[PDB]
Order: sequence, then C-alpha cells, then structure tokens
Amino acid sequence: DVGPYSNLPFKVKNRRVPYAVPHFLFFAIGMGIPFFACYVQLKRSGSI
Amino acid sequence: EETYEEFSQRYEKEFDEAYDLFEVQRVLNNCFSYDIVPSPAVIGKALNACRRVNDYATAVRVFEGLKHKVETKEQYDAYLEELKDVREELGIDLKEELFP
Amino acid sequence: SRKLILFIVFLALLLDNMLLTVVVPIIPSYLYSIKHENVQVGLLFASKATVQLITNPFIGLLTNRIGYPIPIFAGFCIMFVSTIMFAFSSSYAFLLIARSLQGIGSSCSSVAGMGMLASVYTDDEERGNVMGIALGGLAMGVLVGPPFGSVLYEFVGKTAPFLVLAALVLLDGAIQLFVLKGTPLTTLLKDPYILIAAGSICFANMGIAMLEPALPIWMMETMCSRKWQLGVAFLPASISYLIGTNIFGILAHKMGRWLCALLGMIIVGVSILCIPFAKNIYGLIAPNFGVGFAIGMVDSSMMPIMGYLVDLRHVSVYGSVYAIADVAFCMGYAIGPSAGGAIAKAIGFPWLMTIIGIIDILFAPLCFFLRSPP
Amino acid sequence: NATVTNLEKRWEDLPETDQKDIISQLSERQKLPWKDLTLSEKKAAWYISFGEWGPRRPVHTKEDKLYIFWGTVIGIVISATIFGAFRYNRNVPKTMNREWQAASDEYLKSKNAEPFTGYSQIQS
Amino acid sequence: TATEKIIELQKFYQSTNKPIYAAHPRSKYYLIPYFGLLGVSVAATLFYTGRACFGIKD
Amino acid sequence: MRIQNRENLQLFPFHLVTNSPWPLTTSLALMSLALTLGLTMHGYIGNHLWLFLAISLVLSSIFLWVRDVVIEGTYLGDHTIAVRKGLNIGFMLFVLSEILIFAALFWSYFHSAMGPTIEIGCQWPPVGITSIKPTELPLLNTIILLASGATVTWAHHSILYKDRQGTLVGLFITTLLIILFVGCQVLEYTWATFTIADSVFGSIFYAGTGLHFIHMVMLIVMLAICYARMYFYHFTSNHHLGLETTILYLHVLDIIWLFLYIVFYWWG
Amino acid sequence: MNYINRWLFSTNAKDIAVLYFIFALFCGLLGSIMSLILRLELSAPGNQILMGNHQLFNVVATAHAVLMVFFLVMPAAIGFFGNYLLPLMIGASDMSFARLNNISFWLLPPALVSLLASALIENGAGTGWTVYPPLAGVQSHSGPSVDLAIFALHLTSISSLLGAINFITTTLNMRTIGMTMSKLPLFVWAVVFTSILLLLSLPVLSAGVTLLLLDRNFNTSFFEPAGGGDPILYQHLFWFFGHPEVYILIIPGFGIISHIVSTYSKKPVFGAIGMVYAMGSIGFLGLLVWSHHMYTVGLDVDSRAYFTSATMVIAVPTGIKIFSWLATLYGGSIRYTTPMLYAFAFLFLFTVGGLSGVVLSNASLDIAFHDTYYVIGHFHYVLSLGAVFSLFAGYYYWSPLITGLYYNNNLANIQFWLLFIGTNVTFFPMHFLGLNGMPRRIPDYPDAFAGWNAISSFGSLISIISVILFAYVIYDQLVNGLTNKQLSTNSLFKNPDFIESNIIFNDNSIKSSSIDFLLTSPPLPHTFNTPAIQS
Amino acid sequence: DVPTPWGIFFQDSATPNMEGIIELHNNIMFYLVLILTFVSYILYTIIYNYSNATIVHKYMNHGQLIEIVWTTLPAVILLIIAFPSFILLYLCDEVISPAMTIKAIGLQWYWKYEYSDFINDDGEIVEFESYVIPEELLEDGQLRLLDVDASVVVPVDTHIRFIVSSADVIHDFCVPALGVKVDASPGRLNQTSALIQREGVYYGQCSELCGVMHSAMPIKIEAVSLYEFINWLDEQ
Amino acid sequence: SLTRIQGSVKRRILTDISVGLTLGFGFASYWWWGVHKPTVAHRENYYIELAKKKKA
Amino acid sequence: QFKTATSIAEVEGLENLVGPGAKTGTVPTDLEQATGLERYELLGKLEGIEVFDETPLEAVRKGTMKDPILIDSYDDYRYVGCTGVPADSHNIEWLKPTTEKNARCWECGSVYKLNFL
Ligand code: HEA
Ligand code: HEA
Ligand code: CUA
Ligand SMILES: [Cu+2]
Ligand SMILES: [Zn+2]
Repeated sequence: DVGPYSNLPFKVKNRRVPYAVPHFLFFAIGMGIPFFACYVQLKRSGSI
Repeated sequence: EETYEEFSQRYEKEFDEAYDLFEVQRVLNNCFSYDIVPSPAVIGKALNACRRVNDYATAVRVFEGLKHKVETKEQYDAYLEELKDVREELGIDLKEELFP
Repeated sequence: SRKLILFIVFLALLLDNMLLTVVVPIIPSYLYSIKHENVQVGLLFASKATVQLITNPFIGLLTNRIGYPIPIFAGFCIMFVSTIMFAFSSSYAFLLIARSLQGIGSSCSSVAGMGMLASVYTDDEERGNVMGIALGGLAMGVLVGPPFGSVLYEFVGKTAPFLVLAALVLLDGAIQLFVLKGTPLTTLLKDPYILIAAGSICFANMGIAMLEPALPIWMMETMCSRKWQLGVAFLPASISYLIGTNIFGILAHKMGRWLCALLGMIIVGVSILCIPFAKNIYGLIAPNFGVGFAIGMVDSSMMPIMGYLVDLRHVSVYGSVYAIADVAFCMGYAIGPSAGGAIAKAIGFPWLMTIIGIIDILFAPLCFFLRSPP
Repeated sequence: NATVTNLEKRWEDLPETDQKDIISQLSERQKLPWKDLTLSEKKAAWYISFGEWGPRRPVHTKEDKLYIFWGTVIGIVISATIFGAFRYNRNVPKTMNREWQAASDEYLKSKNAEPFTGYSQIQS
Repeated sequence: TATEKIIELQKFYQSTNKPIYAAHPRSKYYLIPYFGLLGVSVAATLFYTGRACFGIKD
Repeated sequence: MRIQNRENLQLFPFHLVTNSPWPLTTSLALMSLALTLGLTMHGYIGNHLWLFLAISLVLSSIFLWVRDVVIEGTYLGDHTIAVRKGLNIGFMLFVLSEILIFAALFWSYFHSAMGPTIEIGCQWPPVGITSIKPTELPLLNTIILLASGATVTWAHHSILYKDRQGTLVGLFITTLLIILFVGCQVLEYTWATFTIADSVFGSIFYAGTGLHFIHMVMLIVMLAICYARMYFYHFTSNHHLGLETTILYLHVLDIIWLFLYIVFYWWG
Repeated sequence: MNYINRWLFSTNAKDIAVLYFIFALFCGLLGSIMSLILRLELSAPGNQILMGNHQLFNVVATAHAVLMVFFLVMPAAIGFFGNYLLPLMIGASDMSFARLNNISFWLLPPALVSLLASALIENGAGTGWTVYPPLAGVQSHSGPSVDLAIFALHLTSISSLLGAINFITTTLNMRTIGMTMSKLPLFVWAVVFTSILLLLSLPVLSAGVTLLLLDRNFNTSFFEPAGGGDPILYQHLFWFFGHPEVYILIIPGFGIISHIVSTYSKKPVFGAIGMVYAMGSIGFLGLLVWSHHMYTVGLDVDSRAYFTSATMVIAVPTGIKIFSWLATLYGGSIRYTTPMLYAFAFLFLFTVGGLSGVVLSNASLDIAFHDTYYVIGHFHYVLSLGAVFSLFAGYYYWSPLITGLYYNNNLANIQFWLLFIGTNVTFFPMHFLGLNGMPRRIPDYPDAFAGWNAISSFGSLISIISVILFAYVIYDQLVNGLTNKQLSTNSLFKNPDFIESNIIFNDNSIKSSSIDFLLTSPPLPHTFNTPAIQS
Repeated sequence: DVPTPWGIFFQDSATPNMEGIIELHNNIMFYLVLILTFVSYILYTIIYNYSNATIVHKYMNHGQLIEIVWTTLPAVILLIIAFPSFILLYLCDEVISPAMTIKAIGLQWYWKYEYSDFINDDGEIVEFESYVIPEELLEDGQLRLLDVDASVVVPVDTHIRFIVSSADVIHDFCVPALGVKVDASPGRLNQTSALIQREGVYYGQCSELCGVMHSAMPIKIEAVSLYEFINWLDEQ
Repeated sequence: SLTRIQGSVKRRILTDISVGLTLGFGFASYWWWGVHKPTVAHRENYYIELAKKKKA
Repeated sequence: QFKTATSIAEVEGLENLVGPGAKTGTVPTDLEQATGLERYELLGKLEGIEVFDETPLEAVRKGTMKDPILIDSYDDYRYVGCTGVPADSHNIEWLKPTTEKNARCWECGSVYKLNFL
C-alpha cells in the first residue's frame, strides 16, 4: 500500500470525523498547556 | 588553463560527432558556460549539427544566447554580419524577425 | 608594567619553542621528496643547540653594556628572519642557516628576558611565581606545535604554518616597542652531585632528542604514514608531560625525590625499548605516554634536587638552576641528533633506541648517591 | 493551417494525445529543407520547445505578488489590533505621569546628571 | 540430546512464525511477570505525580 | 552477483532487525524511576518498594534486549564481518564516553586540591580526616586487578588453540578474582572514619571510588554471562564478540584504578 | 497489531523521523507561548499579567529555554533531518543500531513529563536555564522541582549520546559500493561533526548536574563553601558543555543551507573540501573556549588574555563558509523559491548576530555587556534567525520528497515575511536596551526602559501569527496537496536550462548530486535492495 | 548616571575605565561595519545581476588566490583588534596607592556597606544597609526601582576600592556609568576600583540572578566634594 | 576584433570587490570621524570648563 | 533445516546453511556451527567467491545508445553515480536506469542500460 498517505501515523482521508478537528486540537492543546501551568501556580499563591 | 585556440578546437570536435538532439543541446549548454564566448567557427558547427538532427528551435535559440553572452550590442551585430551566409543558406530566422 | 613584561617574555619563549617543533613534522619529509641523508638531517636539527650554547657566554656580556631591551628586540628580529627563511627554503643550506639563526634568537630572548623579569620583580618570593609562570608555556610550545605543523602541512602548503608564527612574533614585537656574582657556573659544574643531577636530565631527554629527527623517516618507511600523522604520534608524550608534572611534583616530596628519579629512568628506558616493536600508529601511543610521563617525573624530581644541592653545598643565585638546566638541555639536544645519523646509518633505527634505553636503565642506579647528599 | 496557427492561445487545453500528433507532424515537416516551412510552423516549433508553458512558467505571476503583499498587511493589522487591546488595559503606576517626570528632572538638574547628551525623564 | 542443541535450535528459530522473543516455550516465564509489573510501576508513578500536583503527602 | 541462485539470499551484509518491544519498555521504566526517585526524596511516596521495583525493571529490560541480541548471533546467524566491526566501533564509543565522566571527577579533585579554601585549614586531607593507609588493602586490590588482567589473556589464548578446559578455568578464576576486589572495597568503607558529608575530600573520594564500584559489578555480570555462554557451547574459535568486549572493559577499569590509587590514596 | 509493530515497535529509520517532527512541533509551540507570556508581562512598567509573582516568571523563562533548546532544535535538526536523510544520502537501507534509534525517540516523551511536572508540584524551578549551585539548593528551592528538571537533562542526554554513536557508526561502515569518506555530501559531515562533540561534551554536564543533585539531596558539600567547595566549579563543568552545545545547534543548519544554495543557484559549492575543514575547525575550537561566559567571576589577567584570543579565531573558519556561499551564489541562476528566501535570510541575519559576538569576546568590553540584553539580542539572531530559519528551509525543501504532497507557495511566502519582520522587530531593540544598561531576568524594569519594550512586544504577536499560518500551510499540504503541484513552478526541483527544450526536460527531469531526489515521492520502506554504485 | 527614555547608546562616563571601554568598542565597530557593508553589497549585486540568468557559470568552483585572501585578511583585522585589547587589559588598574576601601556585602535582597577605615580603639567602624524605596512610599519625583534609603557617598577624585562578597547567593555589583561589574560569590572576595571625575549621582542594578526580588536591589553612588564628605562622615 | 571576447566575469569580480570595500571604508570612516571624534571633543571641553570654575 | 551445502553451488536458500554439529568436549569451529548469511560468506571465501562485491563502476569507456554501459540489477532499477570517463573528471550526477528507459548523464553523455538478472 505504498503511496502518498501511507507513511503518516494518522489518517487524513476517508474519515468519519473530519481531519480539521484533530489538526486544530493538537495546536490548541500545545498553545494552551503553558497557560494552565500559570493558572495553577497563580491560584496556588493567593493571586487571582 | 585552457586557451581560446584549444577551446575552439575541442568544441568543434565535440560538435562534429553529436548524433541526437539531446547531445547537440548538451554540448551547446556546456559551451555557453565558460568565460570565453564561442568563436564564429564553433557556432558555424553548431548550426550544421542542428541541421543534421533536424531541429529549428535550437538553431534560433543559439543566436538568442549570443546576445546574452556578449557584453555590448556592437559585438552582437559583429557576430551577425559574419554569420550571415550560414543563416541565409540554412534558412534560420532570428527571434526578432519571427516575433514569436 | 610588570604583567606586560611577563606576557612579553612568556609569548617569546612559547613562539621560540613552537617554531622548534613545527619544523619536525615538515623538514624530514620536505628534504625526503626533493631527493626523489641521515647525518645531514640529524645536523639540521642540531645547529640550534650548538649556536645557543656558544652564544650564552657572550649574550651576557652584550646585556651588561647596552642593557635589557635592545637584546630582547634582537631576539625578535632574528626569530622573524628565521621564520621567513623557513617559510621559503628548499635548499639545505638555507634551512641550516635558519636553524643556526634560531639559536641566537632563542638565547637572546631567554637570558635577557629572564633578567628583565628578575629586575622588575624584586621580592624574592614573587620572583619564584613569576619565573615559574613564564617558563610554563615553554613546555606548552612543544604541545601546541607538532600537531599544528603536520595538520597544516597535509591540508595546506609549507609556508602556511610558518607565516602564522611570523605574524604572532610581529604582534609581540609591536608590544615590545609599545612597552619600552654568585658561585659561577664553572664551579657549579665541578662538584659531582650537581653533575649527576644534570646528567639525569641530559640522558633522560636524549631519547626525545633522538626521536625528533629519526622517528618520521622510520615511520614513513616501515609505516606508510601520512603527512599529518607524524605530528599525532608526538601528541601523547607532550600531554603526558602535563600530567606527570602535576601528580609527581608533590608526590616526590613524600616518596623521596631520588627514588622518583630512579624509577622514572627505568620507566623511560622500558618505554624507549618498546618503541621498535610497533607496527601501527596505535602502538606508539603507549611508549610515547611512558616516555613523556617518565621525563616529567625525572624533571620534577631532579630540578628541585639541583636547587637544594646548589644552595647547600655552595652559595647560590636565582639563575643558577636555570643556567644548569640550559646547559644540560642544550648539550643533550646537540649530542642526540648529532649521534643519530652515525648510530642509525651503520645500524638500524631499533638499535639506536635500544642503545639509548640501555644507557638510561644503566644510569638509573646512580641515583642512589643523591639520597642524603653531604 | 488551422491546426498550427495560433497555438499560443490553445496549446495547453488540448489533451496529451492531440499534443503528440502536432509534434509528430512538425518532425516530418522539419526534415525538408527549411525555406519550405510556413511562418506559422516556424513559430509553433519555437513555442512548443522554447516557450512560456509547463516547465518554463514563472514562480511568481503579477497576481501573486499582490496577494503576498496584501496577505502580509492583513497579518500586521491583526497583530496591531491585538496589541492595542492589551495596551488600553494596562497597569499604569503613579510614576508614569508628566507631573512626576518633571519633578525628577529638577533632582537630576540639581545633582548634575548627563552633562553630555542629555537628561530628560519626560515621556508622558 | 547432547549439549549441542545448537543445531536443533537453529532449525527452530528459523521457521517459527512467531516473534523471536516469544517463540521458545519458556518466554512465558520471562514475559508475564515483566509486563505485569511494568503496568503496576507505571500506574504508581502516575498516581503519585497527580497526587503531588495537588499537594497531598504521605 | 552472478552466482546461480543469488536472489534467494540478501544482497548486502547488513542486519535488518525485526520489530521489538524493548525500547518502549525501557523508556517507561526510566520514567517511573525518575519520577519515583524525585518524589521519594521529598515525601510523596513513603514506601521504598517502588524505587526498587523501578530499578529491577530497568535491569530486566537490558537483560531482555541482550537475549534477542544473542539469538541473532548464535541461532539465526546474522553477524557477518561488517556487523561485527560495527558492534566493535559502537562499544569503543561507549567506553570512551564512560572514560570522560572520570575526567570530570579528576578535574573536580584538582580544582579543590590545588587551591584549598580558607574555611578548611590549608592542608590536604585536612585535620580530623584520617586518610586510608595505602600500604594496606588498597595494594591487595591493585595486585588483584593486575592478576585478573593476566588471567583473562589465558582465556582468550585457550579459545584459539581449542582448549575448553582452560577457557572455563580462566574465566572462573577471573570472576572469583573481581569478587574479592568488591569484598575488599566493601570492607574498606565499613572500616573508615570519615563520611560523605564531613568535607569536600570525602565527597569526591566516594564519588570516583563509588562509580568504579558500580562499573565493577557489571564486570562480574558480564563474566558470568561469558562463562555460562561457553558452558553451553555458544562460542567458536574465531567468532566470540562477548569475550573481546568484556576484555576491553576489564583493562580500561584497571588503568582507571591505577589513576585512583596514585591520585587519591597516595597523592595528598 | 500492524499499527503497533510499525509506530511503537519500530526498526525503520524514516518512521521515527516523522515522530520526531510531530514532537518537535508540540515542544516548539509550548515554548513559543511561554515566550509570549514573558513578552506580554514585559510590555509596560508594572505587574501586568502575572499579578505579582516574580516566581512564575523565572519558571517560564527556564521552561522556555529548556523546551526549545533541548526539545525543538535538537530533535528536529538531528532526528528529523539526520535519521531520515543520512541513510539515504550515504546509500544505506537502515541504520546500524535500529533499536537504539527507537529508544532515542522514546526517552523524550518521558522527559517532557518531568519538566512539566517541575512546574506544578510546587512554586517551580526558577533557577534559570543554567542551574547555578547556591540558588538551586534547598534553601531557596525546597521541593521536587529542580530534581525533576535535572532528570529531564539526563534522559535527553542519553538519547543524544545513543543517537550520536549510531550516526558515527553508520557513516563509517555502511556506505555504498564506491563512496569513500571524501565524496560524502556536506550534511553527513555536519552530522558526524556534531556527533563527535556530543560524545566529547555530554559526560561533563552529566557529572556536574549529578553532583548538584547529590548536594541537594545527600549533603555532599561539592559546591558549598563551608565545607571546602566552590560554586565556580559548577560553572566550569557546565560551560564545557555550554559552548559545544551552541555549535551542535548550528552545524546541522550549515549543511542544509549548502544544499539549497547548490540547487536554486545551479552551481556546485565553492570549495567543498574547504567547507569540510571549516566545520571541523569550528568544532575543534569550540572545546578550547568556554570561559568567555565567566569573565566577571574573578579570573586572572593571563587567562582573560588567552580566552579573548581563542574566541576570535572562530571567526576565521566561519568567514570561509559565508564567503563560499556568496561565491556559489555569484555566477549562477537564482530562482526565488521558498527555501531560497530562507537561505538568503540566514546569510545576512546570522552575520549580524555573530558580529556582535566579537564585541563580547573581549574581556574588557564584557564588563559593559554581561548580564545584559545585548547578549539576548546576540544569541537570538543566531538561534531564532539562524537555526529556526534553517529548519524551515529544510522542511520546505524536503517535505514533498517525504510526503508526496505539495504546499501553497503564496501562504509560505506570507509566513516568511511575517517571521522576518517580527523577529527583526523583537530582537533588534534589545541591543539598545542592553547598551543603556538593562539587566537580564528581571520581570519589572525602571520607567526609562519602557519604549523599546513596547516595540519588542509587537513583534512577538507578528511571529505567533506566522506560526498559526504555518499550521494552516501544513493543513493545505495534507488536504488537497496533490492538486498543489500545478499552481506554481515552485514544485519543480530544477528549471530547464536555456537550450534544453521542454519536451527533452519532461523526459529527463531530475538532475541531482545526491540520491535524495531520485527516490520515489514517498520513499519505499526498503529503498535499496541491490546496492548503489558510484564511480 | 540615570537611564534615559529612548536610549540607543552608552550612558555617560565618569571614570577613565569606561572611557577606555567606549573607545575600544568604537574601534571594533569600524571593522564590523566594514564587513557588514561588504557582505550586504555582494548580496545586492547577486540579486540585481544574477536573478533568473540565462548563463550559469558551473565551472568556477576552485579559486586559489581568492581563497588565500579571505583566510589572511580577517586574521589581520583580528591582530589589529587584539593589540589595543591587550594594552587596555594589562595597563589600566590600581597601579599605585589605593586611597579608600568600601566592603559591599550583598545579602539576599539588600546591600550592606562597611568603610574599612575610620576605626576607633573600640571598633566603632562605620556601616549601614541600603534597601529599596517601595512604590507606595516614594516622594515627589523619586525614581522607581532605583532609589534607595541610604546611598553610598564618596569623594570626587579619589581612588575607591570595592571589595565584594556575598552572604547567601551569587550577586553582582554593577554601576554602569563608572564601569564596575564584579561578581559576589559566597566564599571569595572580589575587588574593583574606580576614580570619579565629576560630582553627581550614579545609579546601578544587580546583574546575577538571586531569586524572587532580584528586580529590587539598586545601587546608588554619590560623588560629593571633600568638605561635604567630611560633614557626612561626622554625623554617621 | 569584436568577435574575440575572452574574459568578462573576472573583471566584474574585481570591480565588485573594489566597490564593496570603498563603500565599507566610506561607511566606516563616518563612524570614526563624524560619530566618535566629536563626542570625545565635547567630553573633553566639558572637563576643561569644569576645572576653570574650580580654579576661580 | 534440510540438506547441508558443501560449496556455493548447492546453496538454494537458507535451508541449506545449518551444518553439522561439534562434538562434546571441544571448541566448535565455524564449519560446524554457523547458519545464516554468515556461513554463506565462509562458504564463499573458502573458494574465492566474494558474495558481496565492492567494485566501483566502469570508468574506462563512454556510452552511446547503440553500445550502452550495462549495469546488472536484480530489480527493475539501479542507482548509478557518474563522475566521468577519466573517472573523477565530471562531478557526481546520480541516475536511475530502468528496464524501459536509459539514463544519459546531462554533462558527459554516457548512456546506461540494465541487464536484469
Ligand atoms: C546558537 C548560536 C550561537 C553561536 C553560533 C555562537 C557562537 C559564537 N558566540 Fe556564542 N553564545 C550563544 C549563542 C551562539 N554563540 C548563547 C545563547 C550564549 C550564552 C547565552 C547565555 O548563556 O545566557 C553564547 C555565549 C557567548 C558569549 C558570552 C556572552 C556573555 O555571557 O557575556 C559570547 C561573547 O562573549 C559569544 C560570542 C560568540 C561568537 C563570537 C560566536 C562565533 O561563532 C560567531 C562568529 C561569527 C562571525 C565572526 C561571522 C563571520 C562573518 C564574516 C564576514 C567573517 C568576518 C571576520 C571577522 C569579523 C574577523 N557567545
Ligand atoms: C532556541 C532558541 C530560542 C528561541 C527559539 C527563542 C524564542 C524567543 N525568545 Fe528567546 N530565549 C532563548 C533563546 C531562544 N528564544 C534562551 C536560551 C532563553 C533563556 C535565557 C535564560 O535562561 O534566561 C530565552 C529567553 C527569552 C526571553 C526571556 C529572557 C529573560 O527575561 O531572561 C525573552 C524575552 O524576554 C526571549 C525572547 C524570545 C522571543 C520573543 C521568542 C519568540 O519570538 C519565539 C520565536 C518564534 C519561533 C522561533 C517559532 C518557532 C517555530 C516553530 C515552533 C515551528 C518549528 C519548526 C519546525 C520544527 C520545522 N527569549
Ligand atoms: Cu541580588 Cu540580585
Ligand atoms: Cu560561548
Ligand atoms: Zn557523466
């Protein structure tokens, strides 16, 4: 099954949930983890 | 290390033994890739090679590479006042006379 | 400033002994393809010792009248001329003249410079530290020089290694332009104990002196070694020195300096013997390490022994130990290469190394006498 | 005549089986001595080989540089609007006022400071 | 048979149809305990690294 | 490449490893070790039966790799001349890395020895810190290591002349002769009068002679795996890359010990 | 079970490069947001987002340095471009030690967990990127936070060492039938030279950090001056790793640029052998100069003089490479594809960043620039504008050959321009702030330093937009990537020469100097069955 | 001296050492500007002449004279730079007769100053501690995060030798205008010197990281005349 | 004649290295005679006027 | 797993490469214990046959279309790297000849064909 969508760990075509959801969640989680740590350590030290 | 008179013998020999169009274009592409502009004798061999292989576009594009290789416009017109019997005998028309 | 004078003299000694070893990876090979002799190359590496030993008596007289700075600048000029001659020289006479001039240049940058440091620092305690720091790069020169010459000889031409040194010398000379009766040596080379102490260093370093000219030729013939590799084989010894003088400098105070010297002689003798039985460049790593380590032990043990012997049996001056060591080193370097051709043309390279190793081993038992000197 | 005349406006829409028949008809028409070729054939032979189609098209057309320019501007107008929002809602301390930075100037004038190029703490 | 089973296990590991770490009839005793204890070790370092982010000590 | 039936065998001398689960398992074991060690030193665990389990899992993971690296050389038959050379180069590039952790420790000993601080009265091994006599058990260890270096060379010269009883005996004596080193150097830590925390001297002494301990337990394990893999007829007279790997590890350790005996016990 | 035996239990080198890429993007997004958080607190004087916490600003800076020196540049530049490309360029099927490749991948995800748990188990680990001894003790940082960041520099170290051994042992004995070690492409030389430095430098860092851990937890007094130790020792044992480190991040970039300049300027590299010796010299002279980071600690005047001289010599080898790249671009034809724009933006910005290094190597001038934002502006031009640009160029160069899918040129150009403008607006004013005297690692600053801090916080929001557009470019590459090869002639690896006819070009299209661009669109899982031949 | 709002260049100097630093920096910038202009011009030429060019010179790949010219020319610049650097490194220092000594001990988040002279028979040595004035307690016009309650006061035209040590962690004594940046490690004594040529107030900030409130540790040095120094010293 | 052209790129290289250095020396001789020297002059004239006040 | 080979004429696969066994009480030799692609090398070097060739390609003659240089391949393609007729003159251009088309080397012009084995 060698071809253009064979060497990627994830499926991109012929998919139930459209690929935009998995693509967006990846970047959202990546850019939201550094804010969760700040929230935790701000709420652990009295600050809002 | 190679002189003008050895350049202009080696490339004449190369042009008199091309057998296909790929080879004519290969030898033409590695001729216009030095610091020496090809002599009027070498280009006289290039056009005969293009006539043996039966190609017209390559014979028009040779004259269009000279005007980019040469430095001024007087040199280009000095190449065309001596390669005029070869053109009017083979039938080659420059690009500025076709307007393609 | 005092610190700038120390910098000047340190860099002068470093450049002088750096140019004495970049020659080694190069000239033995350069004068080996022009032909396409042993004594000839052996004497090319021995003009420096003779010239320096003959010029030491008169540089002092020169430095008495004119003073310190002008003789120092003369070492500049002579060494720059020598490096330029080595830069462009394919005739054996020119290289021999360059090595001959190097001796005068080196002797002028040592007798005058050390005196300048002595004059500036008159404390009798800071003098020891300053003189020690200045003489430390003297050994670094033959640690940073052999590899550089071989690498730039393989990668680039002959003149590339020999013009960098000229540029550095010129920087040193520009900085120089910007900045500006004890018991005699003769008598101190009369009492037997200091004679033994000096002979220890002489016979210890004769091995490296003989290895310097002869080793590249044997390596090229029996080894098919490349141009760069000639430097690398000499790396393990020099690095070994920097180890041996750090550990066995304090250890000899509690193990007995005499015992340290006696053991070092045996170790260096065995290391010298093991060299002829090498077939690959990896085989040279061990014997070179041994020779460097043993020479480090012998120096670090014997030299303070000379200081103590001189200041007990006689009355002493600061340059007394330095003068003794200069005469020892120069005599060894004169003798070694000079006898190298004679003892390597009639008989093979293994034989000369075996003779020197047996000589070192047999000189080892004499170190018992220095224990409990009168 | 019609098959070769005006191939600059039709060449790329033809399939790849009507393109190998024009080339296979100009390769048996070039074996004849030239000066027997019509001008349309001469121009078509030049265009088919050395012409601005296929592998010889520009990387950037005139309608792509405008797109890139107006894409960069619309990316610098978003960052500006995000930065202004984080700029109105600032914590401005008591010191960042002109009536306070004119008081510090009197001090720095009395204790002569920046005798060269200048002292001035006024930035409102 | 004799101590040279080498010419009998060389005909077994070739022509096996199973992965080489689970072909011999002894890999059970190595692979069941190991995978069993690995899942407890990894489930104890994830219970104490979430119980520590909340400040709970022992 | 013009041999008759050549397509039926591989056309290059290199090993295409089958898919294995060990890299993931070792990584998960190291994760648990790291987090459990970083917590147990600061509360948050209490019971020390988790750290021990993590260490056991790591060691079992290496053992289970090495099983599959032995079934591919003795049974399946994939170590040509090229693969063996690659394995040798790799092992040398790990021994070199293990030698450069000792250089850091030696430079941490010469950065404190030469330049002793004001707080400690300027003297090596300082007042109140009685050193270990280097004419006692730390000579017996050096004689033992030199002997072990010579007993393994009688094991490699008996597998080339085809003596089985004479390659098993040498390995046995060598393995019994590195256990005595560990015993002597564990009887010299229980008979010492200075701990890790009483100076900068007892903290570098037990960090260059404590890493050597860990490196000498590994020799016992390697030599046991080399005696047991010879008892079961796994080594030929020209294809034995476990003996050669174990011999170049013994010699490096001996040379390193000769620099921890003249720089740590004698120098000072 | 076919999924698990290919993407968890793996042996293939090109299946691990993709996982490195997907990990690098994640760990470069985290660090970028942590940089935005710093750059939103350093906008106007006062306490703006992090309400008053001066901790949680140092934690963010430490996690921004670690996440994006050890988790973004190294994995991308050594794993995604080393693992995938080196075996193909030298002609090898797979690497010599495949299971070591898998372990080198899998030690990283468990190294991110420890670092992220070092920011939630207590106030955090705000020791700076360089974990200096007397602050990283048990009197200021009392908790399992510094330990859990030290264990993130051990797993990464093991991964890097195991990868380096594989790289050195694969390029020595796994070459093709006629490929000697003088015909190798320049990228292979870059990986070999970085892999030698990794072997020679990592153990010192391991020793130093382990000794710090022992001092914290077992009371050893290595770096306590009340038992006979000196903190300065740590600095030595760190910076011996510190300076080789900063070259490990840049040597793999150099090779990439060479390839780009050799393709879009249809000319071979001027003096390839010279470039090999230049990389070797840069690597060798990166071990002998490590104390220019510490001139204010109280060194002698004869050690400053040596380290001033030994640092300026590195300029000579790098000048050779810069001038050789200009010489190789000079005579030839240049087409401005998206890799070549990044190649041009690396030849100018790296020079601007490295010329500030010769102003900081002097011991006399480092009294005015040490612990100052001049250093920050220095290393951002060589890290953010030199190494990240090389990574982007490598992605846009080799993505079509890996995936078989093409990318929109217009969007890539927009992204390039936004990165260029934002990075040049964010880091340049740091030079002015440094000259006027602004120290490092300060959350709040005096009122005088406000203005440039407001211009340097406007560029960060222009670079984050570039990152988002990069995400959308990947989306258009994966979705409808097959139909993006006819929009522009950027798809072509090389245009026709002057006299080469289009018909002849279409038959003979790929003219290359490496085996990379002759392979299939996605390379076959087993690429080389019968060995390749070289003359 | 105080920072200015939109600064581009150094602060104003008050000591010979800072003047030497400025002069050496401006000397190096000469050659750096030369090299940057050269590289930029060649890139401009490449873009302007050789963009989408028909002729490709694929045989100019070796060079021999040009390769020796970019290996020797950059070396000459390095020697030219290295000369003044070594002269400045070895020349400017406290060669003769230091005249006053101030011990600056850096505690966690304040400074402690002792004046080693001015000692009575019973140990009456003058000493004080410098803290930061918080924002709430600032008076009209005082500078935020730089103004201290007690300021170091020294005479003009007198050598001042600072001995820097620390009690907790690694700090850094830094006053930019005077050209002083020395480190303060917990078990060693470091030293710097300064000669101040004009009267005024000179502000500075800590450099090395020390923890939470590393942003609040200012240094303030006044250079009063000798009479005012005598009057100051006779009240403390 | 006009049909013998031999070397053209070498002259271009020589002209393009002899103009990238004239520009550099011009843009570096403005940093040392228009940005640096007047600053030193202003600094010195400040000090030769702060001393005359003290002398008076 | 089947009949054992005695030379490389009787090796039809990996079923012919198991071998006899050693005898109890001796160090076994490589002709008595070796199986896979290791015993194939032994069986080849004991006759002179090098199973894994390391000969670079022909750089003695150029190649025309009538008389092309014949590269031997067990696949439909093989990667060929050309450096010239004097064998290091031309720089390196990589080529992929197949069973349907011949490589041609855009600088020197050497043509390459496959002999499919
Ligand atoms: C990753 C990028 C990178 C690279 C490649 C380098 C390499 C170099 N670095 Fe390194 N450096 C860092 C990033 C980098 N550095 C970082 C992050 C730190 C420490 C930050 C910290 O720890 O907090 C550091 C440390 C550091 C310091 C310590 C700063 C301090 O704390 O005081 C200094 C200067 O002292 C310095 C300068 C240099 C120089 C001169 C080079 C040279 O290799 C660059 C040479 C480049 C040129 C010379 C261009 C050549 C162009 C030519 C046209 C040649 C012309 C020839 C001449 C000018 C003679 N670096
Ligand atoms: C790897 C090098 C690197 C990178 C990438 C960055 C990114 C950025 N850095 Fe720098 N920064 C450092 C080097 C680097 N930094 C270091 C070493 C420190 C620690 C110093 C310390 O310990 O004190 C530091 C800390 C630091 C600080 C805090 C310093 C302090 O107060 O002490 C600040 C601003 O104040 C800053 C500026 C920025 C900004 C605005 C960005 C942003 O502009 C980010 C730029 C955007 C990108 C670079 C996009 C990245 C691309 C992707 C994520 C995709 C990846 C692509 C592929 C995988 C193909 N950095
Ligand atoms: Cu004190 Cu910072
Ligand atoms: Cu550095
Ligand atoms: Zn060719």
